[PDB]
Amino acid sequence: QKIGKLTPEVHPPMTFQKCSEGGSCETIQGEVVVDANWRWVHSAQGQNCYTGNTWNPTICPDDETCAENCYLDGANYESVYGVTTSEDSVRLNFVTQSQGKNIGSRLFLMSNESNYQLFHVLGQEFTFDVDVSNLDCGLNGALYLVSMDSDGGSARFPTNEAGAKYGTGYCDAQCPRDLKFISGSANVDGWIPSTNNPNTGYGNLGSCCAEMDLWEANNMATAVTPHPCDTSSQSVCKSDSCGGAASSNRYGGICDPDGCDYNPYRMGNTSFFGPNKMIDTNSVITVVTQFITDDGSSDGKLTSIKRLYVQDGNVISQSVSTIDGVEGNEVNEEFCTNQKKVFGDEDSFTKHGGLAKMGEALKDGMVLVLSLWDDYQANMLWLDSSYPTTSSPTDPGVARGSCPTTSGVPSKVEQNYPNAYVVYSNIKVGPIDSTYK
Ligand SMILES: *[C@@H]1O[C@H](CO)[C@@H](O)[C@H](O)[C@H]1NC(C)=O
Repeated sequence: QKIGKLTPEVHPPMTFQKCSEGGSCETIQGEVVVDANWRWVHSAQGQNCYTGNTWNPTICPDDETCAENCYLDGANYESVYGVTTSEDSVRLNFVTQSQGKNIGSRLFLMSNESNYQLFHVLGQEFTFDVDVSNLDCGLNGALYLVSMDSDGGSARFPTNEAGAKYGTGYCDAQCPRDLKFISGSANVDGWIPSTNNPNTGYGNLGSCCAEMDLWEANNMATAVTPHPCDTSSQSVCKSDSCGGAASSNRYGGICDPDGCDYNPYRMGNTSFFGPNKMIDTNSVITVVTQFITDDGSSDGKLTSIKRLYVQDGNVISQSVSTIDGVEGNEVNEEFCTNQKKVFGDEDSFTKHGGLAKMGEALKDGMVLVLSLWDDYQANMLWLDSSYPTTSSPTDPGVARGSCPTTSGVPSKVEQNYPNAYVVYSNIKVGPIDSTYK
């Protein structure tokens, strides 16, 4: 993609920490940018190349014809995207009405005005605060990590003039093919619109990389879920060999679309997480995620992922599983293989290399992604309700949270909770036990 400057591209700033020593963690001046797929992509003078769920064929009859003609512009962060930042905090609003309707956002955390901050968390801990008290069911405030190129994949593909500064180069473990630009190219060929999402279609190119979902949550539920791939770093896949949750053939690619997920509710403890629960979603939460390596080293093999929360002067560790026979409260090889078995779920995790392969991704730095969105594909029922709905709520793995099966319908959540928002803050990356104090 080429760059247009009808509106200047000004990143909202946000500080985070690196705890090199203990221990009074020291600041760093980051800045956040929005995924380019949320941006306006217009001709020279001056119409849209892409509208809703499709490309304009007079401007874009193919990848290069399209890419030659199309420009990516600045984002009005507060006005159109409901995105604002202050000190060490960032706010994402669900529905924003300007002169046009926007829904959610996906943001990336930079060091500079040209580079995504890479986080090397292996043998470390990543810690953050978050406010999910304003979210509700059918909504997902995700904070996660993906093996994106630090420069947005501008070096590796010459046709990408925009780079990280304009939020380019996204990938995750779904090998999404709804991205407008992938590996420099415009993703025009074989475009089909999605059957029920008006903001999305699917092209021949998908964008694959390892993804560690530290946090996918609303006030009714949460889940931490590593997704390894065969090729960890950015890779292009083609057509349905991309796999991903977004197709029928989700297990047909190089990435794990399902993950080894830990949902406190799904592992049987339904009093642990919710409004007025042990972990109170009406109050701010500190969430701690430690990545234990083979020999306690930032270059060792990843053996387990641990979860502590800090709320009201209580370091509370992750609720223990209560399902026979899935013991413990931490995602490790033992846990994941058992989890997948007792729940009759396809163990794509182990097939795509389990924790060892995730370790490889984390070893190379990863890019932090902050997002808010609703779910045309599955109505967020897999996060916060009974799933699949056909199944029995009493069968193990089925119940993920309290929400009714009738929740999560995109346009019903957009009418009921358009003003929902998530606030992430207080980001820190330092040695184990050296962030939460
Ligand atoms: C749920 O988890 C909390 C906090 O770990 C624990 O104190 C409580 O006893 C657990 N209860 C059940 C039923 O699992």
